[PDB]
Amino acid sequence: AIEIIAPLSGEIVNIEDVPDVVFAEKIVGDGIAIKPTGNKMVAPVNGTIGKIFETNHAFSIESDDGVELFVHFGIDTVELKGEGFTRIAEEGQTVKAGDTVIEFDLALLEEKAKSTLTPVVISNMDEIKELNKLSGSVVVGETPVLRVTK
Amino acid sequence: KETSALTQYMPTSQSLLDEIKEKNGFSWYRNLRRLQWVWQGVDPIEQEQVLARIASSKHSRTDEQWLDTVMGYHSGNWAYEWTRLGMEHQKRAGEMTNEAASEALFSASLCYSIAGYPHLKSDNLAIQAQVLANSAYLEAAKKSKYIIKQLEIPFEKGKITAHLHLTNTDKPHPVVIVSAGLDSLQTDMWRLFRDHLAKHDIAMLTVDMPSVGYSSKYPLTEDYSRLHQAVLNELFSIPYVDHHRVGLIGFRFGGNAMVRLSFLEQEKIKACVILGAPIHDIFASPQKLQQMPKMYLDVLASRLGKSVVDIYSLSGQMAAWSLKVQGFLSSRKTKVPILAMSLEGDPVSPYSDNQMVAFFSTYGKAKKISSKTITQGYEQSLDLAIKWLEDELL
Repeated sequence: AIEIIAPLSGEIVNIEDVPDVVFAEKIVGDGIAIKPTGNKMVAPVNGTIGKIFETNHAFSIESDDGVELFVHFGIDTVELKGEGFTRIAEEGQTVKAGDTVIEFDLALLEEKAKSTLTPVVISNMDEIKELNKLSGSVVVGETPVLRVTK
Repeated sequence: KETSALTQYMPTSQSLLDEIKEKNGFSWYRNLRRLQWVWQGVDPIEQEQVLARIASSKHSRTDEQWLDTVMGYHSGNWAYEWTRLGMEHQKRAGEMTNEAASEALFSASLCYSIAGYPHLKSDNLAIQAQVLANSAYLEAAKKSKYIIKQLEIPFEKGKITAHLHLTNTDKPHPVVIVSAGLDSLQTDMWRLFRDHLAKHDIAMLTVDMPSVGYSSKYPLTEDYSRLHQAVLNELFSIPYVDHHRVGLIGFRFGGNAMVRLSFLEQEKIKACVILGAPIHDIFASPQKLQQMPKMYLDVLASRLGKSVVDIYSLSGQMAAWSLKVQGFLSSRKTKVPILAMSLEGDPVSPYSDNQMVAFFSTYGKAKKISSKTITQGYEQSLDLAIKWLEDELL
């Protein structure tokens, strides 16, 4: 039973409610999405940062347990070209849940992004035993959002 | 030049293009087919990662509204970033078992293909990307448990290239001749074989329509199903297939040609299945055609060998590509049973088109696949379509 800590503050929404088929259809993976209320994305677990997109709006992380996560700020946000995001951590970086990965300008984003809904999913669904989704309000680095059993 | 600026346009037409762009918005030149590419094998996260390398580049683009159009073969460029992902898969194939090595090569092959998409004849970057695609596909077959033969069939003082996928060379196998659309390569359907045809021991023989991929040296003329006919004739001399049990599957325009072939060779074809095929509607609609995204017009101009485009003039010609406007559909019906399908809403293929086709076909049924979970609502249909062909071929 591993707890997945909110990578950013906001209100939880079903992953299938995001305005994008690859996410909504759970193609990238399964989990939930968050309506952002804060200003930063942090590691949702203790482990290793995998990738960090060059537009700084998304990253992947592998927990030391073997669970692979993918956090993606908003939808279609890649077309903002990195505008509004600031990279803090780096690929391969060892981190503790709560560690800052990226910082973002929310005001700017709620204005320019097609949608601010942020998926946080397990990308290697085949390698996990079960996924439980939590709900409600969550605060970055504190409130867990999912519970996975590798 | 750069992909988006290869198709020479007339000043009068270049303006309508400008109008259409600032009208759709769209932050991309090319039509992104995220879902389609995932089904063909691309990792969904690597795909977003590539698009991020492309969108985040600050190198000069042909049109800044299309982060898709960086000029030059260096970081940021479409071909360049997809090729990078292709090499990565290919390089790491160098240290995997054999089943795993092949899958990494096939995936490498697909990236190379996307790298060249939409494959305009004048695109030199897309062309060598195509060479990488072919090569990677060859190497993947070597290390596969399956049999993939690259066949060469003499034709019009030249040769047709087709790929024969066999589960094994034990007993002869029913074969399905497969062809996709004008912006695809025949090698983009490995998954259709590995996860759907192979499972039933059905052989898959892919072919590129004239002017597309390996068949790009052949002009796209009135009879654009001639290549497929030529392949049909060669079947009787291929020991691995049951030339008496031949099926057809066609995607997009590929489907138009398959219906066609299904009228021209009724006696030598057991069943035909088409998906997202543009039968008549879109062809009977010049408003729509001259409205479509520039990528699609660039594609047509390329397949048709145009030297300079007049978007209005082209909209005209297209009326000919209609099967109703050609004759196949009107009075006589084909003995070949044809299953026509497409997604709810497909602008290019309305249920009304799978309608005509179903009509002029003995035992032919038109069944729509609706949007409710596009992904789920496809694998299902696609699996039905196969059981259907498994039946008609047996």
